[PDB]
Amino acid sequence: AKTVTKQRVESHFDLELRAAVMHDILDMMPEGIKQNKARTILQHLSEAWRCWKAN
Amino acid sequence: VALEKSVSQKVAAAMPKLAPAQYIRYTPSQQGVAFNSGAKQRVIRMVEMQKDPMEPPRFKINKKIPRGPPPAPVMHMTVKEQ
Amino acid sequence: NMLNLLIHRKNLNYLHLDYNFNLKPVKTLTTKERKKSRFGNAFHLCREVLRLTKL
Amino acid sequence: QLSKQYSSRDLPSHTKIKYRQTTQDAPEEVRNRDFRRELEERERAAAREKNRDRWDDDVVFKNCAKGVDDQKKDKRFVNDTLRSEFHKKFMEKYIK
Amino acid sequence: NWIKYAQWEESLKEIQRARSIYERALDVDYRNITLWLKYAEMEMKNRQVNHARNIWDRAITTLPRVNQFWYKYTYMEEMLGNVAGARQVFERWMEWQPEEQAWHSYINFELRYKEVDRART
RNA sequence: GUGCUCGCUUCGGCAGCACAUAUACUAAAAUUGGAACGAUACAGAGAAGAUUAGCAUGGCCCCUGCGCAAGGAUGACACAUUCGUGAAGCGUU
Ligand SMILES: [Mg+2]
Ligand SMILES: [Mg+2]
Ligand SMILES: [Mg+2]
Ligand SMILES: [Mg+2]
Repeated sequence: AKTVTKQRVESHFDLELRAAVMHDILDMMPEGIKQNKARTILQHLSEAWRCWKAN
Repeated sequence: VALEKSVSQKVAAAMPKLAPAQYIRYTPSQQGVAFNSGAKQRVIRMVEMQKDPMEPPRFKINKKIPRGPPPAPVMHMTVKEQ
Repeated sequence: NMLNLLIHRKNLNYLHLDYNFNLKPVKTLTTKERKKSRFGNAFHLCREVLRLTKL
Repeated sequence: QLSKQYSSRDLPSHTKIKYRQTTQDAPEEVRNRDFRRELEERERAAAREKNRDRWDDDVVFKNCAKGVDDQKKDKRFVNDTLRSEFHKKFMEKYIK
Repeated sequence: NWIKYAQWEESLKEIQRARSIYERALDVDYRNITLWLKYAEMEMKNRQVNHARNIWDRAITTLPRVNQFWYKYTYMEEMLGNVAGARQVFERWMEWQPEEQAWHSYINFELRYKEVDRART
């Protein structure tokens, strides 16, 4: 067991955001049936987040 | 009641004495009349061995072995959609 | 005797415990030896309490 | 195969369970209550309370500050992090 | 990765190992239909009729909706010559009230033999 | 072994009785096979061109640590052209 902590918080929040989106949407979006763009949809996520950081 | 029993065992760790002499009567499965002196049964007095209170944990538990493996039946696309 | 047995138990042959409970090292230590030889507060606390009683 | 290891956190604490009391709001009271009436009357009371509560001969410019009554920008809550009024205030304060 | 490993041991005719690989793969993901087809296929290639029979039964039991399993199962029995067996399978299959095509295949099955009364039924 | 039988009865022996009731990983041994982070030897730090700060994720990988703390190299580990077979099922000429 490991306890959330200051060193780990930013990593933690993004970890469980990637998981939040992954579970939600791949249990939400589907019918690709094979693998639906999980790597890709998440890359769209990080891309969008960078874009909003760059305005 | 059942849960409480279980809990007490777990809690035994947190709180670091047994005195029962208990007898048992045994029937073997070999028999044959020359196997014992010549008794269909034997009797054994079971005694719990006394543990040395300053004895450290004897042996090492850390070792790790991969999780073990039937699925219930499930019972539950257009080109354009694809 | 306890503390020497602990020391030996771990094969720390380059430490030396004297009779007034000062834990010293025999030789200048190698990096690896230094890692392995550290005791935590539990051992040192015990050692110092014993020192007090020996006084 | 249960380890003799321990930890500080694990030790006893709050071994007693605080059961709710009668004035705290034991389930007995709750079962008997007609909540709907209570909720209505409280609501009414709240409403009532609310009701009770409520020269220079020379210049470029004639008055700019005519009808400028603040506006409800701090009454609007906005679900948008960069256009919330809180964010504006923060941005105003900390950058030069 | 699972499949390639299974295939390699199959090629060396170490099929007991292969079986264990397939079972382990199934433990990971029992829903994967390619996996099951490769497993049953492997048994059939090595003439292990009864193993294959077991496997087919499992596949249709746990993933009844997969029509590929049913079509292959009946085909295998037909090839083996066991018309009765195939009929039994199809009767099980029909309990799931499947798809127009499945019913057609059952009827056609009957019509490869005279069995017109059966077909009509 | 101790005591007692107005025991046989001398002071020796013998008898009766009472009390007293099951130690111990027996070895002061013999054998049997994993580890030292020793030296030596070879080789030589993740991320992008380089130099580096790091938190993480996963567990037939651990170590230090009382620790649900923190460290161990971020501990290590993580390597644009253009189609057709073969079989089966279904409907049709
Ligand atoms: Mg750090
Ligand atoms: Mg560094
Ligand atoms: Mg670390
Ligand atoms: Mg790491």
